[PDB]
Amino acid sequence: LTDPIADMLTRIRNATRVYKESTDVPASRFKEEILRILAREGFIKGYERVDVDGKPYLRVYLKYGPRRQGPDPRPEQVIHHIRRISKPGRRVYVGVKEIPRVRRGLGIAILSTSKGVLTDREARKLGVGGELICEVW
Amino acid sequence: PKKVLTGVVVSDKMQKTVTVLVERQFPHPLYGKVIKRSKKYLAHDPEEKYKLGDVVEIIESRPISKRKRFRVLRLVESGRMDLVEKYLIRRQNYESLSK
Amino acid sequence: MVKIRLARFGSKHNPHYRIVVTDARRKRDGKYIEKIGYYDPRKTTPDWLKVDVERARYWLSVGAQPTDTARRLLRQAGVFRQ
Amino acid sequence: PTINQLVRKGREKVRKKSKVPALKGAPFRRGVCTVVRTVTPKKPNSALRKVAKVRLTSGYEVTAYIPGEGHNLQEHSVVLIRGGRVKDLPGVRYHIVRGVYDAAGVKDRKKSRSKYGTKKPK
Amino acid sequence: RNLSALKRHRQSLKRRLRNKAKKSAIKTLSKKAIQLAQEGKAEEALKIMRKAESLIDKAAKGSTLHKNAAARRKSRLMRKVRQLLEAAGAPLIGGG
Amino acid sequence: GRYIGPVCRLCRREGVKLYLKGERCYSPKCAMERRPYPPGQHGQKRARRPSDYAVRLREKQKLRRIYGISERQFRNLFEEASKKKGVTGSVFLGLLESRLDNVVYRLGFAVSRRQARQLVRHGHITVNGRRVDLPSYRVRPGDEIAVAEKSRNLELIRQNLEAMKGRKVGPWLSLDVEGMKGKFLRLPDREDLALPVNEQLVIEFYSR
RNA sequence: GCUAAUCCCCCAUGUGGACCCGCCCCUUGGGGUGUGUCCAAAGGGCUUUGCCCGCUUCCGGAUGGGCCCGCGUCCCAUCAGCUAGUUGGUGGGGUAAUGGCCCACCAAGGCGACGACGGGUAGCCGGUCUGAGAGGAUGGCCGGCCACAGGGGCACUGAGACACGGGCCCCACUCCUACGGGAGGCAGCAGUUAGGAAUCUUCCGCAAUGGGCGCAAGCCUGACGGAGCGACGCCGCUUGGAGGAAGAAGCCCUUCGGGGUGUAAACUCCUGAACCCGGGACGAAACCCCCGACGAGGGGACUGACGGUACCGGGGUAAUAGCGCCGGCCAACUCCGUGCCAGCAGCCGCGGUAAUACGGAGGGCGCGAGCGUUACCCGGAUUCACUGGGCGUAAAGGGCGUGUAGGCGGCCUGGGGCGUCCCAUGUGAAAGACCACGGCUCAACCGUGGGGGAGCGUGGGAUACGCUCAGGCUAGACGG
RNA sequence: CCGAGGGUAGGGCCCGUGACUGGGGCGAAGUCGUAACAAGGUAGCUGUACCGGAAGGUGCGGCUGGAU
Ligand code: SF4
Ligand SMILES: [Mg+2]
Ligand SMILES: [Mg+2]
Ligand SMILES: [Mg+2]
Ligand SMILES: [Mg+2]
Ligand SMILES: [Mg+2]
Ligand SMILES: [Mg+2]
Ligand SMILES: [Mg+2]
Ligand SMILES: [Mg+2]
Ligand SMILES: [Mg+2]
Ligand SMILES: [Mg+2]
Ligand SMILES: [Mg+2]
Ligand SMILES: [Mg+2]
Ligand SMILES: [Mg+2]
Ligand SMILES: [Mg+2]
Ligand SMILES: [Mg+2]
Ligand SMILES: [Mg+2]
Ligand SMILES: [Mg+2]
Ligand SMILES: [Mg+2]
Ligand SMILES: [Mg+2]
Ligand SMILES: [Mg+2]
Ligand SMILES: [Mg+2]
Ligand SMILES: [Mg+2]
Ligand SMILES: [Mg+2]
Ligand SMILES: [Mg+2]
Ligand SMILES: [Mg+2]
Ligand SMILES: [Mg+2]
Ligand SMILES: [Mg+2]
Ligand SMILES: [Mg+2]
Ligand SMILES: [Mg+2]
Ligand SMILES: [Mg+2]
Ligand SMILES: [Mg+2]
Ligand SMILES: [Mg+2]
Ligand SMILES: [Mg+2]
Ligand SMILES: [Mg+2]
Ligand SMILES: [Mg+2]
Ligand SMILES: [Mg+2]
Ligand SMILES: [Mg+2]
Ligand SMILES: [Mg+2]
Ligand SMILES: [Mg+2]
Ligand SMILES: [Mg+2]
Ligand SMILES: [Mg+2]
Ligand SMILES: [Mg+2]
Ligand SMILES: [Mg+2]
Ligand SMILES: [Mg+2]
Ligand SMILES: [Mg+2]
Ligand SMILES: [Mg+2]
Ligand SMILES: [Mg+2]
Ligand SMILES: [Mg+2]
Ligand SMILES: [Mg+2]
Ligand SMILES: [Mg+2]
Ligand SMILES: [Mg+2]
Ligand SMILES: [Mg+2]
Ligand SMILES: [Mg+2]
Ligand SMILES: [Mg+2]
Ligand SMILES: [Mg+2]
Ligand SMILES: [Mg+2]
Ligand SMILES: [Mg+2]
Ligand SMILES: [Mg+2]
Ligand SMILES: [Mg+2]
Ligand SMILES: [Mg+2]
Ligand SMILES: [Mg+2]
Ligand SMILES: [Mg+2]
Ligand SMILES: [Mg+2]
Ligand SMILES: [Mg+2]
Ligand SMILES: [Mg+2]
Ligand SMILES: [Mg+2]
Ligand SMILES: [Mg+2]
Ligand SMILES: [Mg+2]
Ligand SMILES: [Mg+2]
Ligand SMILES: [Mg+2]
Ligand SMILES: [Mg+2]
Ligand SMILES: [Mg+2]
Ligand SMILES: [Mg+2]
Ligand SMILES: [Mg+2]
Ligand SMILES: [Mg+2]
Ligand SMILES: [Mg+2]
Ligand SMILES: [Mg+2]
Ligand SMILES: [Mg+2]
Ligand SMILES: [Mg+2]
Ligand SMILES: [Mg+2]
Ligand SMILES: [Mg+2]
Ligand SMILES: [Mg+2]
Ligand SMILES: [Mg+2]
Ligand SMILES: [Mg+2]
Ligand SMILES: [Mg+2]
Ligand SMILES: [Mg+2]
Ligand SMILES: [Mg+2]
Ligand SMILES: [Mg+2]
Ligand SMILES: [Mg+2]
Ligand SMILES: [Mg+2]
Ligand SMILES: [Mg+2]
Ligand SMILES: [Mg+2]
Ligand SMILES: [Mg+2]
Ligand SMILES: [Mg+2]
Repeated sequence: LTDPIADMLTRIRNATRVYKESTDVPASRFKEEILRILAREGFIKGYERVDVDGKPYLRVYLKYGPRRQGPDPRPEQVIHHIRRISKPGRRVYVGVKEIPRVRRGLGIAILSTSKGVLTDREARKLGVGGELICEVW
Repeated sequence: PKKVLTGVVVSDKMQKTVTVLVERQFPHPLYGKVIKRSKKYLAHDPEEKYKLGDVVEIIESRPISKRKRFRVLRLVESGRMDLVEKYLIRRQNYESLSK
Repeated sequence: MVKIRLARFGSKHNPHYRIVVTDARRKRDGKYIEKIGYYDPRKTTPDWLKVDVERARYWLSVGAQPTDTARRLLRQAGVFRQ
Repeated sequence: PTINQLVRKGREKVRKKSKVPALKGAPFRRGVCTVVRTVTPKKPNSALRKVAKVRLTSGYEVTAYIPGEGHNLQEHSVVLIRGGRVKDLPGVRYHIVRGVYDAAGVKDRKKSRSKYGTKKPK
Repeated sequence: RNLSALKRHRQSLKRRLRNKAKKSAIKTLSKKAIQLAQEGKAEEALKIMRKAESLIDKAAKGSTLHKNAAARRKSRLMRKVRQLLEAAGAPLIGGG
Repeated sequence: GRYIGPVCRLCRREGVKLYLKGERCYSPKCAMERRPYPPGQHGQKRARRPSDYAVRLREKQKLRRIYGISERQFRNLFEEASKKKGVTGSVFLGLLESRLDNVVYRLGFAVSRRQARQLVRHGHITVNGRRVDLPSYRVRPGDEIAVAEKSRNLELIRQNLEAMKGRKVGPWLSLDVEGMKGKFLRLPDREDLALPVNEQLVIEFYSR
């Protein structure tokens, strides 16, 4: 497996699209810190470190909207959109002045900085940049 | 300051001179990705103390000969023949790129 | 010598000099060492003269040589007052 | 392509192919006429289009259109040419400028006169 | 068809003479002393070597030698003579 | 220079009265009053649906035709507005307004801007004292726009000065008859003018 | 053959400076010291036992340079191998100085898919143009650097040149002549000719700014300041304004009733470009002269090419409009003529007897001392796609493996801090652009202030992620 | 000694041109047939090979992107 991060986000995107309550992703002290942001900002209900066949995972509790009126009652997503920015194929790094404004404020950019994993908003606050991990809304 | 660079010695076959290979990374000015580029410097070694495989630092210096404008600053590591392999094997592949 | 003099900017029938320190061997309107003030000979504004005085005294100490018609605009700003 | 591939091979800026080579980068070029005759257009048109073969200051010899109704061009007629093909006469890629050198303006143009080198009337 | 550039060429020819003549001598002497110093013959080497050094610095007064040339010619002159007398010694005058 | 020809055909093509003459503009001898249909052979033919392009051309031309201004000069202002802070549409109208010849006609010294030019051009107008004969002078707030002294005694300006005694002048302007002098107070809010122009459609013309 | 000097030389003098050897600090040849040796000079002038300008050796400043190094700098791989002064060494030559820059000897090295070598094209930058940006294209004018001076080579003089209007030599070409012999180098300003689609006056002045020489007066300055030509560009301005018929003539259309041109014209009145007359600049206050001290400081005067021009005043004439287009894209429609002809055309397409598409006409649309065409650049073109595309059938998966370089890589802990991120600081010239203001009656143009930046150097910090080193693990992989 | 260049000799790359010749594009108002598109009247296409005025044919093997 070549990108653990991209893998996680996709495990999520894929599940959210058939409306699973949760999904398991292989555990990591870096992936968690990202989940810590996904939950805090209310994209997920949250996560808990579980175990499958002796091996550490992160069970991720997914969140959606109301049932709907019309022929397609499938609720709206909370995570409509999540995608790698930086990648192993091309590391993407921004300085503070060039951190993007996701979706006109309504979305976030998680980034990894030397002050930990932050959002665009938070990064601007401590005034640091870093590897732009991804974008969510 | 006098520019200082670090690299592997790939040749000791000159008298009082070593070929030191210095490597560097930088993002592609358009495609972003971090890319490596390398370069050989003829470094002055009056003492013939530097061996093949040494990792060393070299400091820009007043010109010693045509092409030699660096003296060897100091030893850093010894016995990196694995680096020397990477270079030597690459040159050996060149016999296979011709016609 | 290095010189203090008058580089003409502005335009036709509309002079506007920059009193400036430059090498004598430069062309008039060429790269100068340092700007130190300006001078509107047509006097068309309230300060048709400005001169950093603190600076012009330095260059003189260090050997700069002003032109005649620059020596004056240094008198008029009293760079010379003893 | 992958990003690495692009680092490796780059993208290719595609060059343009001039459509008026005989001009050798000039706005116009002077010439002399060799053959001055009529040509028949391709389907679906039918006519007798007026054409001059012109030998250039730029080394080249080309067929150029003679616009207007009627002309005074014959062998040895000196002529200035401009660019622009005539879609229906393949190989013709240039126009003779009326009103220049031995190419007379059109007798009795009233409309669009500048394009035909016809002076203003009384 | 005229100029005082002519004048300036007229002069260069004359300065050229005085220069070349001066430089000739320096080499004649330096080599003379170096020759002596080889077969040294120490007093004489040193004697001529002084006559050189004098003439060198004399040349450095004007356009003939830039000061650093004079320095350099002197430096190499002396080094040669001394190290030559090392193959037999010993310094009979000055110097030094 | 500027348009300088039959000026009633302008209104008829525009489908609206533009007050390009002055007096006869208010009479029933006005062209729009008699033939409120486009000049020339086909004016009475049933108009067919104008295209979008068509529409924005007219709104632009109409605004332009009002000021008697050349298309370049019009452009250069607009572009100026596009670089200048704020809502371009407002600022554009504002800058169109600050033209000497317009200011003069707004302060009533003339019956038509077309007459307000020849006044400025013939130096009968001045600003802050000094004479100005430039129909394009960009008037700023605070300026005193007066009739020339040597022109105060003139038949036509008299007749025209007599006509303003109590007709009220826009909120951005003050006027002192007898003193023959007016004053430029501020740039017009859009409401301060009510020209038959959706100025937005003008922006839309220049973004193609 | 003779004669002068700030020309040349000789000795003396030594603050100093140079050089060899030793020593101390440093640390590439930096600073000091001891012995030895070696090197200075030119006087002119006035108000004349005192000034001024020169002359000499040294130190430091300033300014301008040389050399060196990191990174950046186009097309072709149908150019894949290149290299003998080649790569390094030792000694020496040379220079201001390092260096194969040059030589002698020794060693066998140096370079190249990260694209050497070769071919092609190009002076590079500040900038410019376009573009939402990213990018693309470009390097004219202005500023910075480089290179060159008919084509080559060379050195001399000199602080500095291997010297555009200096020298030597060879070549090509032209000219002069008295036919023996000589001359020249506009890629300085104008100007001629050739070439070309095409690009200026053999003008004026040193008044201003600047430069050279001079104690200074001052002399020279095709730098420059201005004037001339050209709609080449941008900016400004004019050919008028108001009033004026249910609306002439003419011309165009028509259902023959009328509709259009058109308030357009006439005509009436108001203004007043041009043109006349008078006056008339800013740019110029220094240098010098005065007293003071030849300084600080205060007064004297000279001087303007542009130019009797701008501009101010007074008088005063209604006074140039053209060009493209009107099938769709695209804003603008009818009549005649023509009849797959003559012709139009950017693409699609028009024309074969009722053509809004040809030609004329009336009318209309668009711009206006301009309009249009041709050429070229970016745009639309996410149609080379980083931003921002694609590959079952549209163009596009290698015939399949194996595998070199490379690119990329699981979980946990530490060390380092290369990428990365932050702070400080230097640099990031001037002009241009951007925001403010201000001067030419506006503008264009121009001036004063402001705002920054990427990117590189330096110092300090952070350590999530990528890297690197080190120690663990078993979910990948491999083995039993 | 080196040295502009000149001379002798042999090489490499590129441009122009050349009796004649090979196909190609186009035009179109012709001659000859009718190979493909329908089961296109022998399913088609295919690499290769031999052959025929010409499209083409046949052999071998492959593909369906073949009608019934
Ligand atoms: S009369 Fe006044 S308003 Fe009516 S048309 Fe003529 S100008 Fe326009
Ligand atoms: Mg991206
Ligand atoms: Mg060496
Ligand atoms: Mg046809
Ligand atoms: Mg010819
Ligand atoms: Mg036409
Ligand atoms: Mg002289
Ligand atoms: Mg001799
Ligand atoms: Mg000297
Ligand atoms: Mg010399
Ligand atoms: Mg104009
Ligand atoms: Mg609309
Ligand atoms: Mg705006
Ligand atoms: Mg109105
Ligand atoms: Mg109104
Ligand atoms: Mg636009
Ligand atoms: Mg004598
Ligand atoms: Mg002496
Ligand atoms: Mg050798
Ligand atoms: Mg050496
Ligand atoms: Mg030298
Ligand atoms: Mg060499
Ligand atoms: Mg490399
Ligand atoms: Mg390549
Ligand atoms: Mg070439
Ligand atoms: Mg070139
Ligand atoms: Mg774009
Ligand atoms: Mg270029
Ligand atoms: Mg150019
Ligand atoms: Mg330049
Ligand atoms: Mg040359
Ligand atoms: Mg030469
Ligand atoms: Mg020449
Ligand atoms: Mg020559
Ligand atoms: Mg010279
Ligand atoms: Mg020369
Ligand atoms: Mg040179
Ligand atoms: Mg020169
Ligand atoms: Mg010359
Ligand atoms: Mg004779
Ligand atoms: Mg002779
Ligand atoms: Mg001559
Ligand atoms: Mg010609
Ligand atoms: Mg000329
Ligand atoms: Mg000129
Ligand atoms: Mg002068
Ligand atoms: Mg002067
Ligand atoms: Mg002097
Ligand atoms: Mg002159
Ligand atoms: Mg009627
Ligand atoms: Mg009527
Ligand atoms: Mg009529
Ligand atoms: Mg009628
Ligand atoms: Mg009228
Ligand atoms: Mg004056
Ligand atoms: Mg048009
Ligand atoms: Mg259009
Ligand atoms: Mg239309
Ligand atoms: Mg006919
Ligand atoms: Mg007809
Ligand atoms: Mg048309
Ligand atoms: Mg027509
Ligand atoms: Mg568009
Ligand atoms: Mg693009
Ligand atoms: Mg294009
Ligand atoms: Mg992409
Ligand atoms: Mg596509
Ligand atoms: Mg296909
Ligand atoms: Mg396959
Ligand atoms: Mg194969
Ligand atoms: Mg590998
Ligand atoms: Mg790796
Ligand atoms: Mg990892
Ligand atoms: Mg680590
Ligand atoms: Mg770091
Ligand atoms: Mg910075
Ligand atoms: Mg700047
Ligand atoms: Mg102003
Ligand atoms: Mg500025
Ligand atoms: Mg900016
Ligand atoms: Mg760490
Ligand atoms: Mg490990
Ligand atoms: Mg396993
Ligand atoms: Mg030779
Ligand atoms: Mg030769
Ligand atoms: Mg010869
Ligand atoms: Mg042929
Ligand atoms: Mg043939
Ligand atoms: Mg068949
Ligand atoms: Mg068939
Ligand atoms: Mg068949
Ligand atoms: Mg077959
Ligand atoms: Mg047959
Ligand atoms: Mg057969
Ligand atoms: Mg098969």
